[PDB]
This record gives sequence, structure tokens and C-alpha cells, in this order.
Amino acid sequence: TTYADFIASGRTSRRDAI
Amino acid sequence: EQESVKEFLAKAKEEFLKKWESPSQNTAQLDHFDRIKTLGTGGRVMLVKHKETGNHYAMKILDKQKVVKLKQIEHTLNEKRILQAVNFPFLVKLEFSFKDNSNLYMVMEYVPGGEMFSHLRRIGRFSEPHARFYAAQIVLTFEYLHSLDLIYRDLKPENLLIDQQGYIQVTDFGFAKRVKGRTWTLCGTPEYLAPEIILSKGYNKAVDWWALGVLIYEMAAGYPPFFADQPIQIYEKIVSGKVRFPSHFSSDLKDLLRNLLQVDLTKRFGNLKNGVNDIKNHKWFATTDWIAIYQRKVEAPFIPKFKGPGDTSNFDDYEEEEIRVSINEKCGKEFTEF
Ligand SMILES: O=S(=O)(c1cccc2cnccc12)N1CCCNCC1
Repeated sequence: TTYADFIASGRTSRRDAI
Repeated sequence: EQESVKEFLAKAKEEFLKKWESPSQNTAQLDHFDRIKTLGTGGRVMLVKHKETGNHYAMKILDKQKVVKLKQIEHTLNEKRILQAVNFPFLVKLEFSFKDNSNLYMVMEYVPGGEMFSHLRRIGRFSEPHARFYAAQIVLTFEYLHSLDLIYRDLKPENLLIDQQGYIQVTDFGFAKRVKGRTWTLCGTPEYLAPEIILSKGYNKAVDWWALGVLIYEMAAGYPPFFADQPIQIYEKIVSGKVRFPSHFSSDLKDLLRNLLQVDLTKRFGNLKNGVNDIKNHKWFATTDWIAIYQRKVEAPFIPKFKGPGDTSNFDDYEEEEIRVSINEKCGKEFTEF
């Protein structure tokens, strides 16, 4: 599912600025 | 009612410019405070207690040598200059600032309810009325900031705090820029970058309205509209002009998001002839009492747990490090204006 894809992205934690 | 907004913003601009042109400096010192707990790290933000009054504050501490090494001098000076000059219900208040041999210090009101980020990941997603409540506060905050020619550029749940009444406080102004027209820096967070930033075009305050669309989407879905394993892959989806919505999104919400997540910055809501009113008048906001939101008279949908002054339960735990102050002044010339 899209949620599954989100979890697998590895970008569910706090995201840094570039 | 339109004339009330015009008059309100003109008065707010006069007050901002006064403080912008003569910033406050050196209004406390370190030994006026006891350190309690680290609330966040990147410098650090600490819960502190003012010794004389017992009042709690959040103290951001920046290592001057680290700031210089990371090329953040102008951003750091600019953040403090903005924070001591702005005044709006959903912007965190700067109570004191000072510097010493080693560090820069900004003492802000303590916002006990934690980052929106934590609540959103815990609960999963917000219902559309819960999301709308937060979104209305960002709309008003950007109307205020943009009227001052400030582009914000780092909207995300990580940068939104929840106060004791459940309202939003915006805290971080390290990437904000006061420019009237266009600017060119590649800055922000990948998921929230407007396409014209990714594409190395000149861009304007319309990037904040794109980011509002990303935020509304992520609040209502539980995940942002564009994600991938790597930033470059996120950028490709952002510029593609394609987006997909969860089936539970309402029709009104999708239409708003199509107009904020508009790749053509000349067709994007908030950047058209009627500016912010295209957003305020959109069907998804039809139940929003904008004045009552501003006046903080709307019942918040969620109130964080709060035991009392000094409760840090809505924040995570971090390794506690010394606040060390060198015998030698570091980087004095660089930070004269702080
Ligand atoms: O929560 S903070 O530590 C924080 C910052 C500034 C003022 C604060 C006031 N109260 C609590 C936490 C605060 N934080 C640091 C950078 C990450 N983005 C969110 C703000």
C-alpha cells in the first residue's frame, strides 16, 4: 500500500534540511 | 473587513521595522538560569528555569565555532534578528538573548506540547477538521510573514510546536529570508521543496504556499505527497506534475491540494491576483472562522498532556552534554551584531 511504501522509504523519522 | 486586514498589517509592519532596524541585544546572562533537560539537538535547545522568577523557558544554544564551520553565520544572525522583531500569535516569542565567549543564546517561551511531528506519527494521521485547524493557523502566519516580505522556506511538522491550548507555534527561522522579490538559494527539506527550487529557478514567496499543500497532505494522509528512498528520487516526483490522493480525502480537500501543489507557479493558489484570499475562501475552509482562529477562541481538537511548569513528557530524550564556556573569546568579530 502507499503507507507500506512510506514505511519502506526510511524517511519516517525527523527529516533534516538539505 | 478587508480594510481591517489592510490597517492591521500596516501597523504590524511599522512595529516590525522598528525592531528590525534597532534589534535588542544582551538582555540576560547564562547564570540567570538553571539547566533542566535537553529538548532537541542539531546546537541544542534546553529547558531552563529562570532562577529569580522560577519561570521555565526553552534556551537555544549555538556553538559559535560550529556555526562558522558549518557556514551558518548569516543564517544565525538572521534568525535572531527575525525573532526579536516579529509579533504574531502563532510565532514563538523571544524573551532574552545574549552571547558569551563560546556560545550564542536565544531564550524563548517554552512550548510544552511537543512537535506536531511526534503527535502525527503517533496517531498516524489527522482527520480533516483537525488538519484544517492547524492549516488555518499556517495560512494566517504566512499572510503575516509575507506582508513583511519574509519567505519562510522550512515548513514541516518537525518545525511546528503545539502549545498548552493546542495551538501552533512556529520556532525556526534559520532559512527565512526577508526579500521583496525573487531569490535563488537551494534550501529546505526534500519532501517540502517546491519544484521551482529543485529546478534552480528564481522563486518567490509562492514556495511557502506549495509547502502548505505538502503539510496539509501529510497531516491528512499520515505521509507526504512525494517520498522515496533518496532525495533525488523525491525531486523527480515533485517536478513531474503528478500526485495521488488517499481515497478518504474529501473532494474539497483534493481540489485545494491540486491548487496548492500546482507546479505552474503562475497558477498556484496564494500566488494569483487575489493572493491569500483564494485559499481563505476555498470550499475546504468554508467552516473556518478566520478571526476566531487568530483570536484563539476556537476549541482546539487536541490538547497535549501537561502536568505543570517544567513537564517535558511531550519531548524525547537526548544525551545531556556540558555547556562549556571557554576562557578565550571565539569568533567575536563574526557575531558582533548578535
Ligand atoms: O522543539 S525545539 O527544541 C524548540 C525550539 C525553539 C523553541 C522551543 C520552545 N519550546 C520547546 C521546544 C522548542 N526545536 C528545535 C529545532 C527543531 N524544530 C522544532 C524546534
